[PDB]
Amino acid sequence: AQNPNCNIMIFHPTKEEFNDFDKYIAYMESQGAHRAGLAKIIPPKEWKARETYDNISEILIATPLQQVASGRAGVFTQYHKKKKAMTVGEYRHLANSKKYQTPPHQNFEDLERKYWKNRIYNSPIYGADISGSLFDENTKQWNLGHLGTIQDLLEKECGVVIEGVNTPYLYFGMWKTTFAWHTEDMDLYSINYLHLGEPKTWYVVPPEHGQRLERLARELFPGSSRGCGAFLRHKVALISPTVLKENGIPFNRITQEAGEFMVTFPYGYHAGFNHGFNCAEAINFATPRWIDYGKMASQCSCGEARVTFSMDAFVRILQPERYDLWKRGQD
Ligand SMILES: O=C(O)CNC(=O)C(=O)O
Ligand SMILES: [Mg+2]
Ligand code: NI
Ligand SMILES: [Zn+2]
Repeated sequence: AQNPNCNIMIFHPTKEEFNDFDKYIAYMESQGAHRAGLAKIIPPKEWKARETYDNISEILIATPLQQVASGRAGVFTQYHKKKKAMTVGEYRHLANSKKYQTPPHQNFEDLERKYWKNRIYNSPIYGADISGSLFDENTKQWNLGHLGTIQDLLEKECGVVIEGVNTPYLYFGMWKTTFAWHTEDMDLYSINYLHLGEPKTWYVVPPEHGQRLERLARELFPGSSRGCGAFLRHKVALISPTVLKENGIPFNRITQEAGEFMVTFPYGYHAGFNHGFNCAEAINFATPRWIDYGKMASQCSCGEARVTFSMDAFVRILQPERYDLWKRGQD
């Protein structure tokens, strides 16, 4: 078995290997990359996502989210308070203000220490989940707005044509902005490209050990657990590496820098934080290997998780027994 310790693998494809996305994902899996739940892909030196980032300041962040924490430094939840709209240029200035800017630090490990020590005492503002793309239309390789759609994959694998679309999302981050422990909708893959700015630190649990994280989360968030049998679908809970280590949960960590891709694999729980002002683009995707994970994915039916239009068909076709209850949670 390849990669039996479930380490995060880093790939350096040549420009020739960068042509065929599906083929390269299957290659990475042949080497065991999925066992970690997360992989890094450094694009060939010849590649670029677009020519410059000089003209992005007029993009609108219609609903910036202030991420307010509750709990203790290593075990907390966050809720998202909606703020007034602002442009990317306005948000970048905000991120660089004395109130929100990255503190002085020695290296990524020092910054990671400071994040876990101090996150809960501040409420950073995240421009998340903005439909759109920063890939130039002329970028032909690994252009996250030109991937094969998950609806087309389900149709190719299973023969059923379904409604729905699959488009990317932009994320504008600042110091301490935080993504809570989660897997993707329907335990899909994700791919994330850091277009510009400061790094993003990731934590990930191997898919084979995901249920260990879930059991710890039920212990640590006992009211939330009683409220919903899949409360990590709410995307609000954080657990630090120190707490994970104290409770014997297998995980790994890695820092993504600008110009790098990350791939999350089906049922790979992940969480993380931004080091300073940045912009990322991400989208879900599927492969044939995903279908079995889609069929087994947990679902929130309590009403909290509320997701896209396109997840309807996935539930309806892959999980017909669950469909009725899940749809009630959507409506
Ligand atoms: O970058 C972020 O805030 C969150 N991204 C992801 O969870 C992802 O790409 O799957
Ligand atoms: Mg602009
Ligand atoms: Ni994710
Ligand atoms: Zn729920």
